[PDB]
Amino acid sequence: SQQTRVLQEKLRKLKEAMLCMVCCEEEINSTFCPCGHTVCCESCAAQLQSCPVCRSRVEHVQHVYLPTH
Amino acid sequence: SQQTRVLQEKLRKLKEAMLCMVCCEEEINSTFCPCGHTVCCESCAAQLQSCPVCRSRVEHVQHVYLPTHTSLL
Ligand SMILES: C[C@H](CS(N)(=O)=O)c1ccccc1
Ligand SMILES: [Zn+2]
Ligand SMILES: [Zn+2]
Ligand SMILES: [Zn+2]
Ligand SMILES: [Zn+2]
Repeated sequence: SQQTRVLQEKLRKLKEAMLCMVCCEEEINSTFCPCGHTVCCESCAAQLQSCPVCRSRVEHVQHVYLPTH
Repeated sequence: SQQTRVLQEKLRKLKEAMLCMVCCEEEINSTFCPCGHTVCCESCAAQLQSCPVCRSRVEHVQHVYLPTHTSLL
């Protein structure tokens, strides 16, 4: 029904929001510290000096284990 | 249809996986360091000396800003 289409759209947008903002292919599993932006996969995060969201210096990258993984 | 019910169930399980594993009421927004388990809201994370998944000692809690986050706004 049209309701099935609405739910498919919500599921798709939620799943897309869990993907890396840089490569768009891998799941987000890394946090820039200390700002806390958790927007990249480990490969894209490893190469950044500053947070791509807030420009704060990245002191280190913390790997995150999320239940949604 | 039956597929509407299947999709509602998938959506519910995905939304539940984003809720704190301790209180079940607030969104996950905190990481236990150094283990990395990201399973609690900031209120439950502040009260745990050991990670509830792996029992590693919590040295500190890192707040996480996730693109999936939602609010009353
Ligand atoms: C305990 C889980 C959360 S999870 N999968 O550990 O992150 C849960 C929370 C709220 C309702 C149902 C189930
Ligand atoms: Zn990436
Ligand atoms: Zn940042
Ligand atoms: Zn909680
Ligand atoms: Zn842990």
